[PDB]
Amino acid sequence: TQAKAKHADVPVNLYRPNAPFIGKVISNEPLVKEGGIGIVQHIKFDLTGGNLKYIEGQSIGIIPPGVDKNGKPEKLRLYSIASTRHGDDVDDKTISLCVRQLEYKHPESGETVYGVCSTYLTHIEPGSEVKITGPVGKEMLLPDDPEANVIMLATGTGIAPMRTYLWRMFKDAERAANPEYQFKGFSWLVFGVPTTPNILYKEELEEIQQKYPDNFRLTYAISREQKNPQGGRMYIQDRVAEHADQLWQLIKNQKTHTYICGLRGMEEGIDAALSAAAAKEGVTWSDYQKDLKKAGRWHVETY
Ligand SMILES: Cc1cc2nc3c(=O)[nH]c(=O)nc-3n(C[C@H](O)[C@H](O)[C@H](O)COP(=O)(O)OP(=O)(O)OC[C@H]3O[C@@H](n4cnc5c(N)ncnc54)[C@H](O)[C@@H]3O)c2cc1C
Repeated sequence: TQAKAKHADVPVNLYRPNAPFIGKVISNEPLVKEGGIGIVQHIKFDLTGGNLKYIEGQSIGIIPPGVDKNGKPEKLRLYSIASTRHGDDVDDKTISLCVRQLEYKHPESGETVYGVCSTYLTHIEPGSEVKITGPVGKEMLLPDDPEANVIMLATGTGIAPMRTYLWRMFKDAERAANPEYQFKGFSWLVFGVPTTPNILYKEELEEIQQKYPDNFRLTYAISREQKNPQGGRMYIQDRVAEHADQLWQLIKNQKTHTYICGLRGMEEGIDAALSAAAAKEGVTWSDYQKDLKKAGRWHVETY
């Protein structure tokens, strides 16, 4: 557990469930604006007093307090790290998460059911101690290649690892802190949310787009405000279909990396769109994609 640093460049499992790192909540800020749907909080934790180090694209576990319905201790839940390795204040002292409160239906006994860890995290007060494990994950890592093209397909909290890439790529303080990574490639974020007030980190994403118009393109798929051509609500798969030929042309570049993150269910529609585009040039997308995965250029993390 605490002895867990005898390997690689990528930090993994510095802390494990049997002896987690006890961090303190610094802040818990709301990301969904009035008129939006649900509760998504940006939570920042203090890492001082421990040796938790991490990089962009990784996740950490949070062990919530309490026991389940069988009286057994609650197990950890994984959350994509929402901050760069340097933390939101670029001081190498914190870590942030983007947590949506899970809440649902009646055909699952009772009435409104609240997710255990997500409700715990979203209502947590500053100063509270939290059990943190990790980091974990080697599937959503960003290439060190500054000339890479990075396609990001995200829905909801799937924006979390995207925020770590984008901040590392475009924030002034990040560029001053990472001399070795001066991004000059092209990044395209297609972000699906139900409403405008639900666009997590809207002000900052749009700020990046304004400062870097040739290096970053921002595309939204807002279901309660936009309709696709078939008359249905606009989802991320619809924007992908809309730009399938373009996305396929970018994917053909040897330097292109594609990242997919969010709730499970988005993948099938994205593949269908890219398959139709790939087919025009006599390529079977399912086969091409396996090669991309093997080459480490197709990154997916859905849950
Ligand atoms: C790698 C990874 C990264 C993740 N990153 C994030 C992140 O950045 N942000 C974030 O918010 N979450 C993230 N998640 C999901 C997160 O780990 C927890 O699953 C989620 O927060 C819910 O946990 P809970 O403790 O709130 O719910 P639980 O109390 O554990 O309830 C979960 C159970 O409720 C059920 N369920 C789920 N949705 C519904 C629904 N609408 N209808 C019916 N039943 C349902 C299932 O039985 C599920 O097992 C990530 C998951 C993984 C695996």
